Amino acid sequence: LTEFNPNNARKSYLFDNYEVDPNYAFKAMVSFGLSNIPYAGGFLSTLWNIFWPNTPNEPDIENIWEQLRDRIQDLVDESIIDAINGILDSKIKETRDKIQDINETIENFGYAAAKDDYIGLVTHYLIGLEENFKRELDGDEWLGYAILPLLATTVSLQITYMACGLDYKDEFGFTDSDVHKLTRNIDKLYDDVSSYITELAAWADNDSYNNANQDNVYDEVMGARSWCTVHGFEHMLIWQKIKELKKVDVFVHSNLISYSPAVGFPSGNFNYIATGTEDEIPQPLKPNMFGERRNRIVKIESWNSIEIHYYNRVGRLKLTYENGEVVELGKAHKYDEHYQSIELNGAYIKYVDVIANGPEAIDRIVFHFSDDRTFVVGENSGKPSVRLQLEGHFICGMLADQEGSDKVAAFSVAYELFHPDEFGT
Repeated sequence: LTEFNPNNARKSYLFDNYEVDPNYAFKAMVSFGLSNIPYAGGFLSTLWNIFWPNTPNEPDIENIWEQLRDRIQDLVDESIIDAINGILDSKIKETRDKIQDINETIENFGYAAAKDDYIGLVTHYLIGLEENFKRELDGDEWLGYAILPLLATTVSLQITYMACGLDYKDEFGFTDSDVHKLTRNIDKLYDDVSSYITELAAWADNDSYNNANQDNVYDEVMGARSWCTVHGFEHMLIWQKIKELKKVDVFVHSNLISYSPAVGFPSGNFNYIATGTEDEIPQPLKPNMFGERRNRIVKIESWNSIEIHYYNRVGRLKLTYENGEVVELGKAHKYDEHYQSIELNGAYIKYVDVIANGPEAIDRIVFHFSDDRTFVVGENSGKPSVRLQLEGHFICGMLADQEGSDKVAAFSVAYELFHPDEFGT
């Protein structure tokens, strides 16, 4: 759709090397089961403290929407950000305050006493609230993509607060009719928004590709995919469970995979993954399913490369998974050296730091694990490091290409949402 579009000047699908996810606690806490969270109170209070984080006395912390606004400002002009701020300072802030008021009534008078104000919350604040962050899906959907995280956050608020009325139906004193109206509102919102996000993601898959070149097609397409996963499908997975179970108190173990930008020199092998479908991305980048969860790396082995201009670089890597598979990243070369191995022993990879330098080398990769340990491959030949990290997510896969050489020339990682069932609360 070629027309007047004042937003396309800042179009970029690149995923930041260090990317944020202000919804990570929402995701992890709701997906654990709100009743399973140690030390937590009633669901409407737990959820309020997630959307509007606060610590008693002092720090005023940005709420989830505001944190997302800070990220989105790189994608859109000041006028879009002003419009966003307008909605946050009005519609969202008033909803914050209404919920706080309900929680006070719950605490001081009980759930039945709060019924009217809860019904008011749903009918005057929540229903329709998602429309503030939707656009027309007309083939010029960049702005819709950019504000997706705001939409997702909002739908997460609506669906969870609506569902609370189901869990607490007896406490509030709802009738079967009241119940059926809330259930219908969840159903309808879920069905509408899941379709919307699915279509948006498909448009973005194609638009990112259309505007890319060989040097950046991995970063563009995998970036589009990752943004839609983190700020769209990861929310949808939770909303779907709530729709299916007709309660807010649910258990969800996320198997969705997102992707870092690549480091290093352009790779045909990386591009082949980007230009194929997400369904067919294999190990080592994307972990297989292993029953109801993803296949875990249990061991990393590495070799440094042949010395190049006084420094050994990253030679190759080898992953071992819990299902027993052993996967090579790069093949062996005659002057590989400095063999190392590390057992994860139940820890996860929190982030990596990567240094690239000539000649078409990944100089050094540092893995940082959850149990404080580190694993260092290669050597710094005198360049800065780039961190690959996604807030609230751990590294579940990775990819290397030696590009016909004796050392790794391109490297990237993949992410998955933190799992308290696997790693603790």
